[PDB]
Amino acid sequence: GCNKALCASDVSKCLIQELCQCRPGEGNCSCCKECMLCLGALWDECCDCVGMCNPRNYSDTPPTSKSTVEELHEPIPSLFRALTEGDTQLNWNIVSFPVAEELHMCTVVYFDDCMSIHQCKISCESMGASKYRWFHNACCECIGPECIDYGSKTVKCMNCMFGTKH
Amino acid sequence: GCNKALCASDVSKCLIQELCQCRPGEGNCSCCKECMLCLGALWDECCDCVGMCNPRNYSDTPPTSKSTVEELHEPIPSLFRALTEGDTQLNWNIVSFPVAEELHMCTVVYFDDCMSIHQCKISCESMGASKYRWFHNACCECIGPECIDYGSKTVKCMNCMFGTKH
Repeated sequence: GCNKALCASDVSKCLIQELCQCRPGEGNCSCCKECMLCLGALWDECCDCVGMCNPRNYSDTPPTSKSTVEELHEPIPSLFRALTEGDTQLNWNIVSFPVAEELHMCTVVYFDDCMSIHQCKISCESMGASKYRWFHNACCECIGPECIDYGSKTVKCMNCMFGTKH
Repeated sequence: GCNKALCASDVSKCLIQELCQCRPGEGNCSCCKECMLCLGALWDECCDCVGMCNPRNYSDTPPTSKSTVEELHEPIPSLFRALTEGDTQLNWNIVSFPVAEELHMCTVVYFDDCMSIHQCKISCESMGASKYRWFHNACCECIGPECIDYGSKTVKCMNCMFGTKH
């Protein structure tokens, strides 16, 4: 957790001054601002040592955790509805879920085969979608005109689940 | 706009069949699903030619238009408030705006100097932030515990506005 070699010198220096005596983890941390200033440049690599921040290296960042979202210029909502409602394309997985779940209803299209971001924007753009979300596992999710936000965080698109549990 | 060389053959073929006679741009487009099927693989590169989708190359995608958003594991809201409320760090620009504007109040921290995404996550993580948004101009925006969503789309962080008008 704590990087002892980098932090042992400076981290102890604050402790002698008696800073960083307050745990943010439960309750208010009055000293938190003072503790950060005493650490200075080492706060990023040493806030764990004083308990002010989560341990540095414990989780292996799944690729799905990142997604990149852009809003398409000049959306064409009528097209998006027309291609969604009817017998959908096999390449397309269509999910409608209640709007504001991610935080009437929000409908998104999940492309099957994994694709590059630039293709994903183009494919959504050809669909008239208001927005697209690109998971860093490379799953592509077009966002319908109705949807308030960026749609579901779930990597629900078939034939590219790499980056998900089991 | 239209890529004549790729699309002239196939696009005309649908027109002879009398598909793609309906404009999505105003009103319902009944034929839109049929038009896409007739184009098939060329829909991405040729939907513009039939008017079903926006012209291919007209806008120079600003870097700020993309942003990548991840939700931090194990946020520490007390720390985020403590370092925000008081006399803020010069490196940090603190913006509070009403919550749900982007779609009580949402507070975000805009790092000054432009930084890599991995540093941006770490810097937000040391701050206890629930989430971070990284603009592809490389501006970094930590997201406060209060904020419902991913915070402001604006690239409001000082000393890295590259990717914005004028």
